[PDB]
Amino acid sequence: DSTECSNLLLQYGSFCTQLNRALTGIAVEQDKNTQEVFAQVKQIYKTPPIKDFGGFNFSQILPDPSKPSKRSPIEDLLFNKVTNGLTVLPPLLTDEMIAQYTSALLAGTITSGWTFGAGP
Amino acid sequence: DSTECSNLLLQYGSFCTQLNRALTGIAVEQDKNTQEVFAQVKQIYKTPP
Amino acid sequence: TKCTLKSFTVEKGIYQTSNFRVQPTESIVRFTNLVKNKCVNFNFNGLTGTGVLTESNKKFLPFQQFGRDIADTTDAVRDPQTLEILDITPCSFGGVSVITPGTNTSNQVAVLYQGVNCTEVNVFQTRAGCLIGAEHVNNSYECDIPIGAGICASYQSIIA
Amino acid sequence: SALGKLQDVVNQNAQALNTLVKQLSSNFGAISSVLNDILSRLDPPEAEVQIDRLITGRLQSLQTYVTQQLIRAAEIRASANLAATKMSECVLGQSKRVD
Amino acid sequence: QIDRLITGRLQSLQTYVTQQLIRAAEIRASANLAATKMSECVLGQSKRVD
Amino acid sequence: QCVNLTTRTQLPPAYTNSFTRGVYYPDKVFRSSVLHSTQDLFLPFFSNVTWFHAIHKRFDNPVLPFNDGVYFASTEKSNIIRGWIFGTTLDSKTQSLLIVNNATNVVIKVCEFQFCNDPFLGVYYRVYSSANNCTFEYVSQPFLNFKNLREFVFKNIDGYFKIYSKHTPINLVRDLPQGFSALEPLVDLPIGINITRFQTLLALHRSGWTAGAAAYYVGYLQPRTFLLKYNENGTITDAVDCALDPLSE
Amino acid sequence: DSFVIRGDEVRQIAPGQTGKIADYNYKLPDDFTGCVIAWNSNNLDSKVGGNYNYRYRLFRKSNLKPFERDISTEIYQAGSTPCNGVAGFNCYFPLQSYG
Ligand SMILES: *[C@@H]1O[C@H](CO)[C@@H](O[C@@H]2O[C@H](CO)[C@@H](O)[C@H](O)[C@H]2NC(C)=O)[C@H](O)[C@H]1NC(C)=O
Ligand SMILES: *[C@@H]1O[C@H](CO)[C@@H](O[C@@H]2O[C@H](CO)[C@@H](O)[C@H](O)[C@H]2NC(C)=O)[C@H](O)[C@H]1NC(C)=O
Ligand SMILES: *[C@@H]1O[C@H](CO)[C@@H](O)[C@H](O)[C@H]1NC(C)=O
Ligand SMILES: *[C@@H]1O[C@H](CO)[C@@H](O)[C@H](O)[C@H]1NC(C)=O
Ligand SMILES: *[C@@H]1O[C@H](CO)[C@@H](O)[C@H](O)[C@H]1NC(C)=O
Ligand SMILES: *[C@@H]1O[C@H](CO)[C@@H](O)[C@H](O)[C@H]1NC(C)=O
Ligand SMILES: *[C@@H]1O[C@H](CO)[C@@H](O)[C@H](O)[C@H]1NC(C)=O
Repeated sequence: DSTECSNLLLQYGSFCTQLNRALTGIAVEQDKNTQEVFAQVKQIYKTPPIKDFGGFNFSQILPDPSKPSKRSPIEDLLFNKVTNGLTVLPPLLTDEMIAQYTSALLAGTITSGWTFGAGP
Repeated sequence: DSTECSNLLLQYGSFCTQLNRALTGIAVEQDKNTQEVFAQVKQIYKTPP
Repeated sequence: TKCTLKSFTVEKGIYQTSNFRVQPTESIVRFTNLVKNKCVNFNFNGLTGTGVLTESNKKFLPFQQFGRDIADTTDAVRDPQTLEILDITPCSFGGVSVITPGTNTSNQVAVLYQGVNCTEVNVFQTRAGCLIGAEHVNNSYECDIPIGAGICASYQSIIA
Repeated sequence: SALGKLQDVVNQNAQALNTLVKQLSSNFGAISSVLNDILSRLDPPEAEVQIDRLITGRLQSLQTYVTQQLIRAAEIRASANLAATKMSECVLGQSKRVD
Repeated sequence: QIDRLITGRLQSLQTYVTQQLIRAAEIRASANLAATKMSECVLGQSKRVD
Repeated sequence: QCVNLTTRTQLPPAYTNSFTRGVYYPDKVFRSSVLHSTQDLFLPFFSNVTWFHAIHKRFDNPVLPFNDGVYFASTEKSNIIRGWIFGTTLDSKTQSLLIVNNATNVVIKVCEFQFCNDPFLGVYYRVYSSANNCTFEYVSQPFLNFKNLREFVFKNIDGYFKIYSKHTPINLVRDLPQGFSALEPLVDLPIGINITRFQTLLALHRSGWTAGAAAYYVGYLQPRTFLLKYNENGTITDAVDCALDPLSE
Repeated sequence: DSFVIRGDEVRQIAPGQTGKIADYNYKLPDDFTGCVIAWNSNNLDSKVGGNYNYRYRLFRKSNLKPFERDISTEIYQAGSTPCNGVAGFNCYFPLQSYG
């Protein structure tokens, strides 16, 4: 909050603008990275209520209805196992929506094979 | 080996620790690169005589 | 936004233009009366700063006067007049971002105060911050202007 | 150590933020690391010099932080591009690419 | 005098470390490509053109 | 009044291990559940500390160089140790510091005292002869099988005299117990004087004279780095000496 | 800017100086450009009986701005007691003459 310091800082020009712009580019790049990785389907697919897949069990990777976070047991374990002018911007996609995207991808690859990635 | 220089250098903080950490990261990264490229088999195969 | 971008025409998007500061209201010197729960300039035994002084549940040992976190910033302090512990929360600084469509389309804007609660500044509270000037709707559309934490803004007035 | 790759990224970001905070406690050759102490103990002709030393030290610290953040951002972008490729080729189809 | 020498040498060392980090990123990209070629050309037959 | 004590028994001084004792709080700052690395005058871990006895005929009151700081450990019962002698030349030419604890209070004085060659007190069931120019007087509240363990750290930094102390209830018979106890800061004195030598003050028991059973230890403070652990409640529960062994490094 | 001062006060006609005529008579800015010219005038601006025509501001409440002139002949309050425009105990004229 020192006004004399800011008056002396104005002598150095637009360094602050360059630092803010570089950090802004990194911040939008993170959202673009998440968008490229997880948002590869524009249809939110769901598995059928009856899990008759010819003996194949996907309960550890399908979302758990008992959990409020709607995550898979594997995803729940993964989320549990990872632990002055500064601000942290939130990510554009929340963890619930990333989990929803993974659920849609899992439902597509279970019910439809590789057909959903190439068309209907 | 100048102790006055090091005493003045301590006023600048952890710049030296940052540079050493970056160089150590590069140094372990080179070994990781060689490990990734060449150590793709866990069995040492041998040609017949 | 035109001043920040150095242009008279603004493309559709969100642009961080300014930095919201909670201005200090009073000066509290304790060696005057003590004022709590407000962003004030505190001067405790020669240690000065600006912050919100709230009640603390941290029990200091009797020889200790100030408190520091992991990052060596003073976040707890003892009043010298009355031996009580006060937490020093930093004032609610934030980034002021302007959400607008193209100036070819409209001149309506919305203001996002990042990481600032709406009681400390068409007013909607997001996890990204307080959004003023956008009408929150229950319908879901594709993201046009990203706000954050799953919130997006679009022009149809400005909706979030 | 199964999830060490994500933990390294989290630790590096937290450690960079902590280092950027701890650089404020360094005087960089000035009489004090606190601007208020310099402004209260000295007249503006010499306080200007001490504040200038603090400004150049803190600006160098911030430039160092932004530069290393950009390098880490390039690394994370490469990893994310690889992850998007694996999402397209391993999840959305069957890949003939070995390993 | 030592303050001038320290800031000059620190700037030189920071410049060297930054260039080394950028070159290390380039070499890491080349090594990732080489590992991909080792997996897909040596350990298998690749249908990828060129 | 001065009295020569001529009934002592000659014995070499003893030595023992410091273990992980001598740690004190470097500042007045609360820290919670965090590890803090600090560079200060600290006592080295597992160091060779000089051991002096008071038993009957042993009466150990020599004058020792202060160096950069003094760690005083006391395995004490019945309060024989009462104070300390601080100065440079210990005569009326210079100015000396006196710390005494009599039956009522503790007195801290910075004056030009004439110290005796053998200064002591006495309890029935004599430390100076003159005081010329006083500049600072401070009267305070009393600080105080071997039952009590008294740890003290004395430092002379920027004309400030820091006294750190800790009282510990022990039941060990002879040597220092092995454990961890961080020393709280007790009192900072604005003395602004040069101190290079010190001497312990004991109390006689009269029924000639008899020395009560006490034992004390002198350690020397060296500039080094400690890694201190602060718990949730803010007390130092463990420490690491960064220059002891490569593991702690 | 022309004036007459003492011999020891010529160091105070400079940017960034702390002094008496610097604060209450003539202040130069920190970013001052120009030249200060000083020469001895004992042969002209002095009298054997005492030349009292040159006066300086002994008392003022606050320091001047750069290039600020104060010619107000109002009384100064040097104590807790108000002066009400009248000299007395702790009430002094601000302008005193050089001997
Ligand atoms: C699919 O797999 C799950 C998990 O392995 C099976 O759920 C287990 O069922 C047995 C007996 O039915 C229980 O003893 C376990 O405690 C269950 N484990 C969990 C994690 O719930 C499930 O039976 C399998 N089959 C189907 C059709 O869902
Ligand atoms: C106790 O013993 C000491 C040392 O033997 C005495 O100190 C000496 O006193 C004589 C008396 O004139 C001096 O000439 C010496 O210079 C002193 N020596 C030192 C090293 O200072 C002391 O006087 C004795 N106490 C009494 C009461 O006689
Ligand atoms: C302590 O020092 C004495 C001599 O001063 C020596 O004989 C003894 O072995 C030392 N003890 C240790 C544990 O080093
Ligand atoms: C202890 O010393 C103080 C000052 O030297 C004195 O006032 C007090 O009476 C003494 N008490 C006893 C019991 O000797
Ligand atoms: C110190 O004491 C001596 C003897 O009483 C005296 O002559 C001298 O003036 C004193 N010094 C000061 C500074 O008072
Ligand atoms: C302090 O005393 C010692 C021993 O008498 C001496 O060597 C040193 O120069 C003194 N220091 C000062 C500042 O007087
Ligand atoms: C801290 O204090 C609490 C009392 O509120 C106590 O229950 C707890 O055991 C203490 N913890 C330690 C490590 O001393």
